[PDB]
Amino acid sequence: SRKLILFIVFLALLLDNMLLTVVVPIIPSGLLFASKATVQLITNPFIGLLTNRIGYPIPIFAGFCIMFVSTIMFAFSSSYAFLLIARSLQGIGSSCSSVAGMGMLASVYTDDEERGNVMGIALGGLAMGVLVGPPFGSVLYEFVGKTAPFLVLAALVLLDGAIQLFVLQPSRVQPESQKGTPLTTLLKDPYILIAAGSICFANMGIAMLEPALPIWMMETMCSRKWQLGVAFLPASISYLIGTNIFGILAHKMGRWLCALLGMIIVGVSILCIPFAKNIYGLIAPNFGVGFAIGMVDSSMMPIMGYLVDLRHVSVYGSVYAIADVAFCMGYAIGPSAGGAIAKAIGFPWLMTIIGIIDILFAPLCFFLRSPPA
Ligand SMILES: NCCc1ccc(O)c(O)c1
Repeated sequence: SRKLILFIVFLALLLDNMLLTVVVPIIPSGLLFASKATVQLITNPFIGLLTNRIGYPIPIFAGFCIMFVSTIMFAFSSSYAFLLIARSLQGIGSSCSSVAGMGMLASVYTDDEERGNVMGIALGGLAMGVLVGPPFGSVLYEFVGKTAPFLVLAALVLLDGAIQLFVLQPSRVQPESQKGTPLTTLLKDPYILIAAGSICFANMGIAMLEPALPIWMMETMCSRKWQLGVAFLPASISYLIGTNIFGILAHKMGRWLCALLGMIIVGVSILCIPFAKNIYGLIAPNFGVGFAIGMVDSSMMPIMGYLVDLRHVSVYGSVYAIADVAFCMGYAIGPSAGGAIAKAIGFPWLMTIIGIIDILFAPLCFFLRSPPA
């Protein structure tokens, strides 16, 4: 049925982010950090144009064979080249599983109201993956061994792939009934660009904040190392709550208004992080940041599907490749550019710049109220 497709997409995204986040703490044991995101950004539009040619089931199932190969390559690698190869393979997989899975979800839940909350649930998949990533990784790392986290995650990826092969049955190539509108015509749409830009700036704010916040906490607050890991918890829990609630709330409120308010709340929250003196001062603003990132993503993915349905041809592979490029731009240029700006003009000014950009971008979501057909 359809809820099994939703579960498959949720599980793919959850395992993808659990791997992406267990790799972080164990990696130490610069380019490697941005490698996955940039390779996924490169191979997003290709998958977008491919799902319209072979269908959704096959490029979503290749996303389990690529993520499984990446996972096992992480557990038995020592060299730096091999870790880079593993992270690039994870990037290609994630591209396959995010783009093809969101396309499948939009193709199956073909109703504007239902698509909202199923996108919300699939997105909360990423929050549940990031949130349960580090603890699982650590406990399995030290209580069993250094190859343990990745081999157990590989077993989980295999079980998810078994569910995939039993639900989707990717045996045969099935092209779409109608040829989807080209990628350039989509990219010339002022509304698809506004949606992608709102997702891009929200996630770039959060992706520049995550790595820059610990480097500032150890300098201003004299925080211990456990504090650095705990100070970012409100973001993930709040993103989980925000996505799961606003998938259902945004269509009653209006997706344009939910996106506008999410942008303004991300802006204000990020403008209000540098004013915190102690760790208890980074609970409320980080909560606001994560809550509003969810408020924006759970409102702007269904809108992507809707904007394609209303104006262009009903093929969702490319437009969700565009949405996933907007996602990945932030996580690719986040660490590097954020560290560069913080190393040059400081962390408070970086946060003020990001907040100003988000607040000034917010009024552009007004143009999503009633776009013409
Ligand atoms: N679209 C995902 C945004 C997100 C959510 C939680 C996080 O912890 C994070 O770093 C990023």
